[PDB]
Amino acid sequence: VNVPKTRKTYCKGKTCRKHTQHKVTQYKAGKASLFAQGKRRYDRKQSGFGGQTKPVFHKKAKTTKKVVLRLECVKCKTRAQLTLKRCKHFELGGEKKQKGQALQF
Amino acid sequence: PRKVLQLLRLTRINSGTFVKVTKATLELLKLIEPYVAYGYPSYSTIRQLVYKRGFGKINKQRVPLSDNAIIEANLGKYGILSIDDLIHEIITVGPHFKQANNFLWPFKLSNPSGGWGVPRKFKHFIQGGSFGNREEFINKLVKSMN
Amino acid sequence: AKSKNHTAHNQTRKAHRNGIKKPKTYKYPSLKGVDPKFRRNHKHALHGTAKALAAAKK
Amino acid sequence: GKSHGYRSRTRYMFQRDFRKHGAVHLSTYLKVYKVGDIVDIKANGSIQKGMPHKFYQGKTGVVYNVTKSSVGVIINKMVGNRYLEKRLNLRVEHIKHSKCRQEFLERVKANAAKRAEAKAQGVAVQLKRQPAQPRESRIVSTEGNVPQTLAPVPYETFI
Amino acid sequence: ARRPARCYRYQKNKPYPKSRYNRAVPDSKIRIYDLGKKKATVDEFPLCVHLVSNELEQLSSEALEAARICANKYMTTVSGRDAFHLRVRVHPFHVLRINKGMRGAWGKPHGLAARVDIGQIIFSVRTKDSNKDVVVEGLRRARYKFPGQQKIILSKKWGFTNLDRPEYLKKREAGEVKDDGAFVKFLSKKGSLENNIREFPEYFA
Amino acid sequence: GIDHTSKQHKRSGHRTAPKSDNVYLKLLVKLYTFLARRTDAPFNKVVLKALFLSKINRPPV
RNA sequence: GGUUGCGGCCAUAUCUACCAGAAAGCACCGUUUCCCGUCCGAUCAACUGUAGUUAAGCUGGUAAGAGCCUGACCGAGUAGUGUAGUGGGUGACCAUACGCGAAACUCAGGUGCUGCAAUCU
RNA sequence: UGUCAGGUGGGGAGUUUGGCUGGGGCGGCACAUCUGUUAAACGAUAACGCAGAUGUCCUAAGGGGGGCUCAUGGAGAACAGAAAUCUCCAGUAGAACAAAAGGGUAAAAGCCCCCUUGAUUUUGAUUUUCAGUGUGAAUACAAACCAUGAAAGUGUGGCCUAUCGAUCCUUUAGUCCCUCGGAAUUUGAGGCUAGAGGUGCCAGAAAAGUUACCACAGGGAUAACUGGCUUGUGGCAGUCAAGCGUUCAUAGCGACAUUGCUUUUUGAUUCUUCGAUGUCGGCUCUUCCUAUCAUACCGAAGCAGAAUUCGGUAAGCGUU
RNA sequence: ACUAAUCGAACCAUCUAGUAGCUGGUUCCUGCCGAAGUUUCCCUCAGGAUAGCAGAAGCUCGUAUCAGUUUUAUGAGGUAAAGCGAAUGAUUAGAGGUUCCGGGGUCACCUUGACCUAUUCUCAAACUUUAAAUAUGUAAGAAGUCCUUGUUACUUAAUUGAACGUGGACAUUUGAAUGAAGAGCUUUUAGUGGGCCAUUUUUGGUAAGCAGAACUGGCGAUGCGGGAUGAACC
Ligand SMILES: [Mg+2]
Ligand SMILES: [Mg+2]
Ligand SMILES: [Mg+2]
Ligand SMILES: [Mg+2]
Ligand SMILES: [Mg+2]
Ligand SMILES: [Mg+2]
Ligand SMILES: [Mg+2]
Ligand SMILES: [Mg+2]
Ligand SMILES: [Mg+2]
Ligand SMILES: [Mg+2]
Ligand SMILES: [Mg+2]
Ligand SMILES: [Mg+2]
Ligand SMILES: [Mg+2]
Ligand SMILES: [Mg+2]
Ligand SMILES: [Mg+2]
Ligand SMILES: [Mg+2]
Ligand SMILES: [Mg+2]
Ligand SMILES: [Mg+2]
Ligand SMILES: [Mg+2]
Ligand SMILES: [Mg+2]
Ligand SMILES: [Mg+2]
Ligand SMILES: [Mg+2]
Ligand SMILES: [Mg+2]
Ligand SMILES: [Mg+2]
Ligand SMILES: [Mg+2]
Ligand SMILES: [Mg+2]
Ligand SMILES: [Mg+2]
Ligand SMILES: [Mg+2]
Ligand SMILES: [Mg+2]
Ligand SMILES: [Mg+2]
Ligand SMILES: [Mg+2]
Ligand SMILES: [Mg+2]
Ligand SMILES: [Zn+2]
Repeated sequence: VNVPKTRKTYCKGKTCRKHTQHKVTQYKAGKASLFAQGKRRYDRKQSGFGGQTKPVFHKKAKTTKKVVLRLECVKCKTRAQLTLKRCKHFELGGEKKQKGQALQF
Repeated sequence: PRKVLQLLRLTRINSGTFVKVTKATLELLKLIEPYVAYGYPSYSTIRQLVYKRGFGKINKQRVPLSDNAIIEANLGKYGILSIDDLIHEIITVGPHFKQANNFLWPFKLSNPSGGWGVPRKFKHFIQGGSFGNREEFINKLVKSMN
Repeated sequence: AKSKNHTAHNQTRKAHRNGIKKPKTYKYPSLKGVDPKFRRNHKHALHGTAKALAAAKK
Repeated sequence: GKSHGYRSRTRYMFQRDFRKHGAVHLSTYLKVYKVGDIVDIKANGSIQKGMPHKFYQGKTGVVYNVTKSSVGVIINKMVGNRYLEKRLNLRVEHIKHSKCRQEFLERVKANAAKRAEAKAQGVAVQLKRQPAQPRESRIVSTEGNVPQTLAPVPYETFI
Repeated sequence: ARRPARCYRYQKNKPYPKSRYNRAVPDSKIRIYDLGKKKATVDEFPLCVHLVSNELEQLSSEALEAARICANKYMTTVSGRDAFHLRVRVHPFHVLRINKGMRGAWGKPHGLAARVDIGQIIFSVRTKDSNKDVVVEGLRRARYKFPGQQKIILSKKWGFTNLDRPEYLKKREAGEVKDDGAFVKFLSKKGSLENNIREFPEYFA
Repeated sequence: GIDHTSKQHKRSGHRTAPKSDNVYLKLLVKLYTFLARRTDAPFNKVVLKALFLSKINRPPV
């Protein structure tokens, strides 16, 4: 799917509270960042004898993930999250469709 | 049909009741036809029914009439003071037929003294059985069950 | 070991032994799902008429 | 396997009538609905928004809410051993006034007229409706109407 | 070889025609439905004899084909081929299934059968009055190839028309009747008069 | 056989007496039984029924 | 009553063929400077009601017209169907009793009605 | 040598090695869903019923407006034809609308052009599934901010009916708010609100085999045996008579069809038996049936005789 | 294989009364009431939770908001039937006209294929212009009807409406029939969650004392008279 890298949408930044121009980028998760309490709990429970103490997922079925867009307002630098449906291919602002093109070549 | 039989207060075999003939009651009769034998009662049939098996419904109790004051205490508001006043309201369907007929407990008849006159009851009276409208022959049937 | 899959047998006899009930209507039904703009004004309309009788009947 | 979608088994339910396709006429849009009106539900296949579920096709309810282009209707639905109140948001294309309410609203009007006429004189003017009565006795004459009819006909092949 | 016809005698299933949900049905063994003097005019053959079923059942296309040959061969051998027009009426449109555990038992197409009712005409023969016994015997010999009771019915209609013999004569006396290919066209009291003069010029006499 | 329209042999579902074995409450029920029967005042019939009630059915006033 | 504008129901209004139409209105028509749109003042826009024409549109009529609409003791109380029987029949199925009840078919009639405003020998 | 760290390690230990199912296994998914039909004209409704589809795709294929009208056919214009561009007439949709099927749509919901991001924010309410729980999907609003259009109006993704996902954990956005419990500051961490990372066995365990060495609790809820139902198939009969039989349908046969019988075949079912009815064959011995091989007496023949063939009464008596 | 009659991991004691959704058993009488084998979810299919069916405790009241029923009025449906000289898709047969790749045959053709026009035979679970029966929604009033005027920040060009009201009028024929066995309401908990049979409708199968659905009535849970005999039939 094709999504523009810019969008005019509602910014609830407490200074706009209206439709403003936004920049559009795709959300990536971020580093796991150990010293999270679950990771601290996981490391202690794994230590010593007993083996693998927690389940490990294998039965995966989806071949896609839902796309998350980060919508950063261009004047107050406030972000917003929007989730699209599952798609196998996602590009950002790439080569909009043309209808009057001649098939030539 | 079982619900309609309950609405006509015929909850056991050989029970009887009077029904005012309107359109709203004719499909009720048309809907319990395989289970009931009915027809048009004569004055002699009604008089012998009310005299011998006539019981009043007084405070949810089945009370034998046996006295005019019993009927007057309950139906005197509508003008019915006697057992023949009650009979008159039935044979000539009066303004207070609904109250007079409902005051009468459903008639508890016996089996016919000479039998049903048929080999098998559960065909129509036209088809040689017993159920259905047997219009003027109901007097012969009821008088042997009373 | 196969068994029965589905049947609505006896389900109407069961539903009728306790006599299927109508939803017991009331005067003054709940204003749930009524339009908020009407409901917001009806609050001010009922307040004013309550004051009108209060000012007169006292 | 099995399919139980929202509009399943509605192939003929939501069809338009023959030679009656196209745009909805303006009468449905000029009808005024108020809270308490009794309305019949019949979905229009041409209008896919505000469209009732296939259960409420042919059901009659009371208007509880009036909105911009839609109507809230109260329907009692039997679930298990009791009835449940249901609330639909339906565009006016899918509903119409049930004509049963209008004759009753004329009978109450005609009842008051008869009672007001009977107020001065002639009491007990039979306000209640009555069922069809058994026919009264009458005389039928044979002047120009002498009975003449044949018996049952014999069996012919006809082919 | 083939299953006996007693397995498919009765109309136990819904009508199951060849459609876009089978696409693998075999061919009916009866392909010719009009026999003898099928090009004859309505005036040639006034007498109509009907073989009429008296049962609600299914006649297979094989039984239809066998009886059609049995009736046609006798009528040609005894009275010549051009003395009769035999129109067999029922068409085998219903598809018979065969299953060949009970898991996945939905059957493959096995054959064709014609679903017939009580009083439905199976065979129609229009002839002259002189060979009434010939075609009656031809249909009587065709009964043995069918299951269930069939009756030989002498039609009171002029040939294959829907009109009684006196009714057809009364209309044919006037210009209300014109001969056509194998059937006839009748005069209507409706339509344009310009069409009603170019067709039936012999009328208006 | 009788086509029964309602459950047979059904108890009324109302207390005809207090479950309490207090002898003095039984004397109060005995007094107000007589009053409910020998007077037509609906007050006596209400009080007699209230004397039958359980503890949760008579909250403190 | 014709006509125009805005309509309601949406063929009794549609379709085909051929005829009529005073007055008014509608229309075709005449023009391209401006606003406007085109490859093309054909459409669309503007301008003058002037140079003209009822030819078309439109309206109405004509047709053993097609279609549509209405009704029918027309088919037919037929097909079907609810209820009943220790009814018939090997069966397939069928008949009867108490009720409800079609479609096709065949005939007969008809071919828009009407609301608001304006206008017309 | 001691401790920690990486590798190796069925030598050894512990555990696992779905479900539905005309027994189980294999196959499949009828396991979460959608369209039509079965489905018996409210709704609901089963089978490993029938015909198919879903885990996608789309910055337009979403939203608004304007202009236009499609499939096909006919008639015409240099190469150019059944046909490449232009023109007219007819055309109720026979086209098109992402993807299955159904429904819907003609100054549109289709085609082309112009503008655009309402595929946005904050909540409650409602419909379907339904326990009236969740999820998914959808409906009408309200309070904002916008898009479009002259305007009314429309728009809270796809014309409608499918296209999907808890707790724990991680992660992001928002508030820049709350806490780190002796008091502060700054890092760090933990909270609140709203999303994502995924469980397709789709209300969501982390999981390979084999046992012919086997065990236990049970199950006739369930197979392998006898018996019971049925008779497709197996076997044995019949009706018709196109033909064969040199000629002559029926001495003997007999096509195309069609009506049966039997339970010595094999299928199909799973009613009985799993606290067990001894599961093949043969030997031995008795009895029963007839659909008769022989024998007794007959009828028919394309019976000259002989020998044969067909048929009747007939199971008395034999059948190595 | 053998390892004290014990061997695919001996014997003895203890943990240990190990767990068991599985089998068996579960002890006095009488009285009253009295089921389910079905919904949804579950590593669920010999189990459980949930809703339903049932008992008990009652509570608030006292003939009603009512009803496995009809009538009247007004809706809805697309099955039985019907239809194919009506659409879609099949389908038999000739007629008439016609013109192009179609017929050797003018160099315009008795002995032609498509196509068009008017007819004709027969059909559809996944066809349809029509269209029942049975079944099904709603209404038949005091929470009603009518008149007058009060509130509002909603709404209107505007008290114009909307909703809720003040005050006034109407009564036992108060707005169909029949019935009502008291009516409404709550808490709590048992068992059950293997079903099977009959009529009618109906799927797969040649069929089945087969397998699977719909409505109802039954058996289970039930004796009695009858069908000699038999769970279901009368
Ligand atoms: Mg370690
Ligand atoms: Mg005697
Ligand atoms: Mg007897
Ligand atoms: Mg079960
Ligand atoms: Mg569906
Ligand atoms: Mg939408
Ligand atoms: Mg079948
Ligand atoms: Mg079928
Ligand atoms: Mg011009
Ligand atoms: Mg191991
Ligand atoms: Mg349905
Ligand atoms: Mg679109
Ligand atoms: Mg501290
Ligand atoms: Mg699972
Ligand atoms: Mg699950
Ligand atoms: Mg677990
Ligand atoms: Mg079984
Ligand atoms: Mg033994
Ligand atoms: Mg023999
Ligand atoms: Mg050991
Ligand atoms: Mg123990
Ligand atoms: Mg133990
Ligand atoms: Mg009892
Ligand atoms: Mg209970
Ligand atoms: Mg249907
Ligand atoms: Mg049909
Ligand atoms: Mg059909
Ligand atoms: Mg169990
Ligand atoms: Mg039991
Ligand atoms: Mg017997
Ligand atoms: Mg017995
Ligand atoms: Mg009976
Ligand atoms: Zn901002």
